[PDB]
Amino acid sequence: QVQLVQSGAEVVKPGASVKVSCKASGYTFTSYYIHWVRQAPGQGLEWIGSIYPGNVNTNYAQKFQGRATLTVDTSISTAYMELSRLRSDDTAVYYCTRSHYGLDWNFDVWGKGTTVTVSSSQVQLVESGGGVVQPGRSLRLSCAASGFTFTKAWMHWVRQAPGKQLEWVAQIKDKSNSYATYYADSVKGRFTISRDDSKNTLYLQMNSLRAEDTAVYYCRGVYYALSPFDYWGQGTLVTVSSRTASTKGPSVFPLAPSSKGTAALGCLVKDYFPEPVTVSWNSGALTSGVHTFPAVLQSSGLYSLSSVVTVPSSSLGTQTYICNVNHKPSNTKVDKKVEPKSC
Amino acid sequence: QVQLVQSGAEVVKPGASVKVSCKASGYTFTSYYIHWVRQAPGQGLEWIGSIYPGNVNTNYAQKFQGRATLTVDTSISTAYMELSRLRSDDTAVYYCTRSHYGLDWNFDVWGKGTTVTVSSSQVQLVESGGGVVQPGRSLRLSCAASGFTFTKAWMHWVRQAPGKQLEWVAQIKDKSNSYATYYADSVKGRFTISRDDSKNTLYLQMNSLRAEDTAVYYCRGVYYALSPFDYWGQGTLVTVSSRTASTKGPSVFPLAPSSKGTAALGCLVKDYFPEPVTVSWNSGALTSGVHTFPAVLQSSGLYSLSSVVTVPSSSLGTQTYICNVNHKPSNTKVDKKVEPKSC
Amino acid sequence: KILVKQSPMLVAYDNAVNLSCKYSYNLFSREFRASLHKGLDSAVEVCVVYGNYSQQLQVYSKTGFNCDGKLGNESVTFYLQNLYVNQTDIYFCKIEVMYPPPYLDNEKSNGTIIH
Amino acid sequence: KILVKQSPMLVAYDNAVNLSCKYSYNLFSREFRASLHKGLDSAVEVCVVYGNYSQQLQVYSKTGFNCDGKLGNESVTFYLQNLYVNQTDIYFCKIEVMYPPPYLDNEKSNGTIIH
Amino acid sequence: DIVMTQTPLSLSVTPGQPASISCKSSQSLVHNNANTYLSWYLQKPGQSPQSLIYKVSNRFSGVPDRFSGSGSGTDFTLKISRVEAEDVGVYYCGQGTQYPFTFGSGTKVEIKGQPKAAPDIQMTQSPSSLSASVGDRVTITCQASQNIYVWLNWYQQKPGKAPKLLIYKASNLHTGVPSRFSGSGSGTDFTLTISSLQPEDIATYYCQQGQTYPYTFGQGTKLEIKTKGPSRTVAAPSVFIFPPSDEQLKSGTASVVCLLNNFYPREAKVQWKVDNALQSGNSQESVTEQDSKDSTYSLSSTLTLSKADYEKHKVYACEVTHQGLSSPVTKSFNRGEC
Amino acid sequence: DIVMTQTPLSLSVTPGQPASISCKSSQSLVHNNANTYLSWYLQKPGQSPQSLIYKVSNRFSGVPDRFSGSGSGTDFTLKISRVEAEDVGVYYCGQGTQYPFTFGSGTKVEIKGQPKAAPDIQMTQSPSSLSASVGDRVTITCQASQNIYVWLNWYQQKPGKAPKLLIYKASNLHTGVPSRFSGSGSGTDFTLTISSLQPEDIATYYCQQGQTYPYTFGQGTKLEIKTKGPSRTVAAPSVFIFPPSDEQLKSGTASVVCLLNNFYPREAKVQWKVDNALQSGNSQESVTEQDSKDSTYSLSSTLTLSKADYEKHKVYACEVTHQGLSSPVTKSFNRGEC
Ligand SMILES: *[C@@H]1O[C@H](CO)[C@@H](O[C@@H]2O[C@H](CO)[C@@H](O)[C@H](O)[C@H]2NC(C)=O)[C@H](O)[C@H]1NC(C)=O
Ligand SMILES: *[C@@H]1O[C@H](CO)[C@@H](O[C@@H]2O[C@H](CO)[C@@H](O)[C@H](O)[C@H]2NC(C)=O)[C@H](O)[C@H]1NC(C)=O
Ligand SMILES: *[C@@H]1O[C@H](CO)[C@@H](O)[C@H](O)[C@H]1NC(C)=O
Ligand SMILES: *[C@@H]1O[C@H](CO)[C@@H](O)[C@H](O)[C@H]1NC(C)=O
Repeated sequence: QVQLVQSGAEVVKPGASVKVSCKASGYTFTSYYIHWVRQAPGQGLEWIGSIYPGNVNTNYAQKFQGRATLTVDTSISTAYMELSRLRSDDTAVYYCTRSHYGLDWNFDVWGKGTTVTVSSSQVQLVESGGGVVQPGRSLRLSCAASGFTFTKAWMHWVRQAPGKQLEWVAQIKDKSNSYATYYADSVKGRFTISRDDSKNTLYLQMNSLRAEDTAVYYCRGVYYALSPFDYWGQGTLVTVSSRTASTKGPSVFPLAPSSKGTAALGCLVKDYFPEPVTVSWNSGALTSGVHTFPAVLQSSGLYSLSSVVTVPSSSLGTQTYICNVNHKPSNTKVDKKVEPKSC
Repeated sequence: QVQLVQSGAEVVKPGASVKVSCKASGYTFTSYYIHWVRQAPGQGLEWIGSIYPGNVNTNYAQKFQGRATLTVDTSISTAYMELSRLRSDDTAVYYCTRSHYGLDWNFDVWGKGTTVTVSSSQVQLVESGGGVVQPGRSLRLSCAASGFTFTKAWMHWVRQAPGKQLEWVAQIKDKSNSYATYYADSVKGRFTISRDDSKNTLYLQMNSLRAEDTAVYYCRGVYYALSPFDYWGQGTLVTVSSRTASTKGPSVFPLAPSSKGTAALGCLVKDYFPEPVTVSWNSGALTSGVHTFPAVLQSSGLYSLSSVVTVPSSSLGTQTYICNVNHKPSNTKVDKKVEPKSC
Repeated sequence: KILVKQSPMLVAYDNAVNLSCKYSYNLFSREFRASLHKGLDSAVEVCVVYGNYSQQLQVYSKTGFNCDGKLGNESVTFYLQNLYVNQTDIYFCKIEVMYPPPYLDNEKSNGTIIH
Repeated sequence: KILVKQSPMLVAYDNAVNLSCKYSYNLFSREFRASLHKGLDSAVEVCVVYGNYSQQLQVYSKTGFNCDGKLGNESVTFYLQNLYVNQTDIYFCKIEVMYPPPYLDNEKSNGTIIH
Repeated sequence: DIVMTQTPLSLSVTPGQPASISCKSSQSLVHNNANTYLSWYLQKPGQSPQSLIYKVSNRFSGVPDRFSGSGSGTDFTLKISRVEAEDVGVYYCGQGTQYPFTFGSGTKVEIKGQPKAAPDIQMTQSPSSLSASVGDRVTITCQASQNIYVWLNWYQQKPGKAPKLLIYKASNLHTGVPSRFSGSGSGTDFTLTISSLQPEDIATYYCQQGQTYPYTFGQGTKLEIKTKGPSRTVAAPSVFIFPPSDEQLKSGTASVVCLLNNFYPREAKVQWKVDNALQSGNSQESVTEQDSKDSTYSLSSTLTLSKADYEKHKVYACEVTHQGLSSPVTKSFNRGEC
Repeated sequence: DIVMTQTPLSLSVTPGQPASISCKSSQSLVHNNANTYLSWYLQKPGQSPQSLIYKVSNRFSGVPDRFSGSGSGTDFTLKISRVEAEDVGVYYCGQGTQYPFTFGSGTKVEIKGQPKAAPDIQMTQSPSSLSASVGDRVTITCQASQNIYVWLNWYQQKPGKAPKLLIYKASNLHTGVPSRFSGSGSGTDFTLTISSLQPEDIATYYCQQGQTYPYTFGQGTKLEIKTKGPSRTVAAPSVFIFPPSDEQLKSGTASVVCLLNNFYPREAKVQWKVDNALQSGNSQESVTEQDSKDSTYSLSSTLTLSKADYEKHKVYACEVTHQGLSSPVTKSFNRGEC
C-alpha cells in the first residue's frame, strides 16, 4: 500500500489550466521529495520540478517556471500539480513519482498516471492546396472553418512574403452585406475570393501568377459585434519559380465489380509520374477493408498503382462508390464512380 | 549656545553606582557620537565609550564593559552616564564631550565637567607600625577602627606569610565576654592581643621574634548577630632578618620659649642616623605656621634637625605644646613638652 | 532551532584542509541532512551527509567533489580534497531537522573561506 | 529601507581592482555614511565616504588602507590599492541614512571576495 | 495607401522589464462611422499570426492583462509590462478603416539573456526500437554529453503502465527486480546488461540522469517483439479477378488484375493462364505490408497487354496457389460477355 | 588542628563560564551550639582579603548574587556562575568553630584569554611639567608605540576647566584658536609648535590618538609658570633666638638657634656675635623651600659648642641682615639669667 493515488480522466481546451491530485500513503508523506512526470506520446517521459514544504524555493525547469505550480498538504497527505496556459503540445500522460528520503536521484514508486488530452478548442481556419506551380498558371486554395459560427464572419486573405511583413490581399464580407468583395490592387482582376456558407468554407482563386505572389497565405475571420473576434488561419506555403520537372497526371480506370456473398472493386491509376499519388475513398469516409497497393514501376519509366476494397455484394446498387486521386506534383485531382457493368 | 549641560555635585560611597546627565542643545543631538571622559586627579583624562542610538552595539573599553552604561533620549536631547560598582580608584572629574558629525576623531564641545568624589565608605581597619626589626626583639602594631561600631566586635589578627596561605594568630572577644583572649600556639606566651574600646583601636604586641613571624598582618573584625559582618584590615608589612645597620635614635631637646605679641618655640632632635625622622605636632592637630627644617648633616657623620612654630605669645600658659618624633629605622619614638622657662 | 559555527579562514595548504560545522542538537539517534555549498546564490553544492541508526555515515557528491564521511558527537567534519585556484570562493553550512514538523531553520551560518 | 548590490568575485590583478556598491535612494542632496569593512566580526574597517552639498567626496582611512573618493548618481566606487596575500578576506558594504529617524537598515549586504 | 510606421522596429528587455511600441499613422484611422479600426498582433517566430487588440484600447478575450492598447487620431501606443517566453516574437499593427488595409513593418521582440542556464543535459539512448528475440542477450547503452560521474536510473516501462525503476544507480540491483537485470560501465558512458530477454521485458526502456537541474530522459528504447507470422495462424486468401474497363479498351491498353486478399503467409504463387496458354512476361506483382490487426498480407497481380492482342483471345484466368488453399483456385472470365 | 582541604587548588574559565570549589573538612565544623562557622573569602591579587560568605549558605551584604555557599557536616561547596575581572584572584575557606582556626591552601583563580585585545595604544607626552617663560618658543612632542598615520588631537586644558580642542588633526588650525597654535610632523611622531607662550597658555596640554579602540591620552603636560619671586613682593623676616636647654648643658653640648621666619627673598645674611666677638666655624644653615601660599622662605642657624666653653661667655647674639630689614636687627640674650 505504498503508492500514489492519481486523479481521474481530465480533459479541457488549450490555454486553460488543470488541477491534478496525488494522494500519498504507506510512508512518510512529509518527506521523499514528490515529483511530477508527464509522458508526451511520441517520445519518452519528462520532468518539471520537485516539491518539499521545506524548500518551496525556486527549483523548476526552464520553460516551466510560472506555468507549473506544485503544492502539498500533510493533513491528508496529498500532492497537487497545476499546469497553466496549456498549449496543444502539453498533451501527455502525467505521473507523480516519489524520490527516496532526503534525496532525489531515484524514483521509488510511480503514480498510476493521468489522462490529460488537449486538442483544438475550435478547429481553426485550416488551409489547403498550394505547393509547386509554374508562374502564369492557376491555383485554388481552401479554408475549413469549424468550432465557431462561420456564416456571419468577415473573411480575408492576408499573405506573408518570406521574411517580409503581412500583406492584405482580399476580404469578403458576410452574407448580409451582399457578399461584398474587396481586393488589393495587385490582384485586381487576377484573384477572386469566395465562400460557401453551407460548407463553413472559404475559397480564393489565384490566376496569372507572378513571383510577387510568392508568400504564405493566412485565412482570416473577423467580427466586430457584441462578441468580437479576429481569427487567423494556419498558413499554406505557396511558391513560384520556373521548375520544368516535366510531369503528367494519372489516367484513372474503374475496376468494374460483379457478384461474389462478398464482392470487391477498385480504381486503377495508370501512367503517372513522379511519385506519389494519394488515393482517398468516398471523400474520406471509406476506410474499413481498403487496401491501397504500393506504387509499381512500369517499364516505360512511369509509375502505376491500384486501390481496391471489400464490401458486401448485397448493397452494390444501393451504396455509391467513388475513388479520389490527388496528384499535386502534376496538380491534378480525379474522381471516378465504380458501378457494376450494365450487362 | 552649542554646549553640554552637565549634572551637579554628586558624591556617594564606593561600590554604589551613579547616574549622570548631559543635556545637549544648539545642534543635532541625534548625531555627533556623544562621548564621556573622566579626569582622574594625578594624571590626565580618560575614555570609556561612544554612544549613538544607531550603533548601541558593543564598542567600549576593556575594563569598562559591564560597568558603564550610556543612554540618550531625542525628545529632550539628553545623554546619561551610569558607572556601577564604583571602586575607590574611580574617583575623577567626568565630562561629556561631543565628536564631529558621523566621525569620532576630534572632540568638538566639552561638557562643563562633574564633581564625582568617592572615599572610604567606612574607614576600615587601618594598621600601623611594622618594618625593619632584628629577630628576637619586640614590636607593637596598631589598628584604627572607624566608620562602624567597634566596641561590640570580635577582633582577630590573621597573618599571610609570603606566597603562603592565611594563618590565624590570635582573636580577642568583645567587651561582654570578659575580653576573652585566644592565641594560636606558635605565639603562646610570646604575643598578646589587646584593645581600647574608648579609642576604637586594637593592639597586638609581638615578642621574642623569630623568622616564622615573617608575614603580612591583617586586622580582623567579626560579628554574627542579626546584623553580621567580617571586616578585614589593610595589611602591614613585617619582615625579620639579621641586618645590623648600626643605628641610633635621636635625642630630643626643647626650644624653651619666652615673650615676643607673637612668640615661637620648637623641638631639637640631635645626633640621629640614618635618615629620616618624622616630626608631628600635637599628635597631628598643629599644622598652621609650622616649619620643620630640612635635615642637616653634622661633622660627626650624624644627622640633625629642628622643628619650630609661631603661636600668639598670649596663650603660652594656656595651650599645651608637644612635639612627636618617630624614627622607625631606629624604631624609636619620642615626645616632648615645650613650656617657657620657669625663671 | 539549530545554530552553526565554523572557521573564519582556512588556507588549504597543498590542496589539503579539513572543514567542520559545530552543530547544536541532541547526541545522536535521529535523521538529518547536513549540506555544504559554494556561493550564496547556491551556485554549487559540494557535499551532503546523513547516517541512519545503524547505517554508517553515508557520503557522496553532486558536482564530483571529493568528500569523506566523518562524524563525532554532535559535530560534522568534511575531508575535502583536490582543490584548484578559481573555485576559491566562500563556503557555507546548512542544516535541516525533520522530526518534528515544522522546521525553524538557522540564520545564514556565517561560513568559511579557503585558499 | 536601503538595499546594496556588489560583485560576487573580483580577482585583483596586480594589486589593482575597483569595488562598487549599488545603492538605492534618491539622486543626491542628503547626508549619509557608506562604510566598507573586512570580516563579519567587524575585524577591520577599510574605508568610509561622505560628501556634503558643496563639499566634494571626503575620503579617508582608519587602518591605513589606500582609498580614493568616487561618486556617481546613486552609486559608490572604491579605488582600493596596495593589496597583500594574507588580508585576502570577505568584504562587505554598509549604509546608514540619518534623515529621517529612525533607521531601517538593510540585511547583511552579500558583499564580495577578492584575491 | 495608408501605411503604418511601427515605432520602433525592434526591442528586448529582461523578464519583468516593460516595453512600448507606437503605431504612427499616415491618415486618420477614425472612420466616417466614428470608430478606429486599428489592431495589434503578435507573430511568434515560426507560427501563424494571432490577434491581440481589437479596436484600439480593446483586448481580445483570452489575452492576459500584460498587454494593453492606447492612442487615438494618428497616434497609437502599445505597452507590455512583463515579457515572458509567450511574448517573444514580432509585433504588427494594422488599420481596418480605409481600403486597402495595411500592416506594420514588424517589431521583432525576444528576451536578452536571463540566467545563464548552461544548457541542461543531453541523454541519448539507442535504439528508438529494436527487434530482439526472446532470450537473446540485450544490452542497451546510455550516453551523455557532459560528465555525470554516477547518476543513471533504469526505468522499465511497458508502453501503458507506470514506470518501474529497475536499478537505482549506474549498476545496482534495485529491489523487486530479478538478479539478471545487471549493468556495467567504466568511465563516462554506462550500460545495462539484460542477460536473458523475457516476455515481460516487452517494454520501452529508459535511463535517467541525476546530477544537475533540469532533467529529461525522455527518449524511449521500445523493445518490440520479433516474429513475422508464427504467432499468427494460417489465413487462406480471398481471390478476385477484374477485367479491363471498356474505357481503356478504347484507349489501346488493356489491364487485368488478380487481386488476392487477407492471407498469411507472404508466400504466394500466381500464374496468368490466358486460354489455358500459360503466359509469362506481362505481370507486375505488388504486395502490402503486414496488417495492423490481422497480420495478413494482401496482393495484386496486374497483367497488361494491347487492345489489338486483347481482342484476339477470350479466356483470361489466374491460377492462384497458397498454403491455406486446399487446392489451386482458378478464378476466370470470358471476353466481352458477362 | 582542623585543616581545610580546598578542592581543587586552582581553576579558570572564560567569562560567563561557571566554577566550583569544595572545602572538605578534617573534623565536624558543626559547633556544640548547632551552627557551622565556615566562611568563603576572595583575595584579589595584590590586595587584602575581603569576606564573602558568613556561615555556610550565607552571603555578606554587598556581594553580588553570582556567589553562593553550600554544604554541611564536613562537605562544603562554593559555586560561581559568571567570572569577571572582579572575581579573579585566590579563594580561601576557613572554620571558625574549634580553636585554633584554619584557612584553606588558596584556590588561585583568573580568566583564560577572552578576545585578543591586542593591547590598545600607548601615548607618551613629555614632560609631566616644564617651566618655560612667557614668550619662549615651546614645542611639546607626542610619541606612540604603534603606527597611527594621522590621528592626533591637541586639547588645551587649563587645570580646572573643560578641555579645549586646539587642533583637529596632526597639524590643522582648529577654529577658535589663534594662528600661532601650529603643529608639525613627518612620519610616525608628530608635534605642536606654540610660537609664543602667553599667560592664557598656562595649562596642562594633551594629545589624543584616534585610530583603534580603546583610547587613553591621559598623560598631562602641565605648563607651569616661571618666576622665583618677582611676582611675590618683599617680605622682611621675623627673627627669634633660642638658647640651649638646661637638659643639654648637663649633657655637655650646647646648641643655639637663630630662627628667621617668613621672608622673601632667599637672600639672607646671619652672623653669630658671641660677646660681640664675631664667631665663625660653628653654625650650620638650613632653609626650607618656597611656601605654597606666601612664596616665602624660612631659615634657621644652629650655632653649637661645648658646655665647657659655653659656661665661659655670657652674651650670645646673631646679627641678621636682609633686604626687607631697614637696618640689621640684633636679637640677643645673656647667659643663665632671663
Ligand atoms: C544576496 O543574494 C541572494 C541570492 O542567493 C539574494 O536572494 C534573493 O534575491 C532576489 C533578487 O535577486 C530576491 O527577490 C529574493 O527575495 C532574495 N531572497 C532572499 C531570501 O532574500 C539576496 O536578496 C541578496 N541579498 C539581499 C540583502 O537582498
Ligand atoms: C556570525 O558572526 C557574528 C559576529 O560578527 C555573530 O554575531 C553575534 O555573535 C554573538 C555570539 O558570538 C551573539 O551573542 C550575537 O547575538 C550575534 N549578533 C547577531 C547580530 O547575530 C553571529 O551570531 C554569527 N552568526 C550566527 C548565525 O549566529
Ligand atoms: C582559472 O580561470 C582562468 C580564466 O581566466 C583560466 O585561464 C585558468 O586556466 C583557470 N585555472 C585553471 C587551473 O585551469
Ligand atoms: C602571511 O602570513 C604568514 C604567516 O604564516 C607570513 O609568514 C607571511 O610573511 C605573510 N605574508 C606577507 C606578505 O608578509
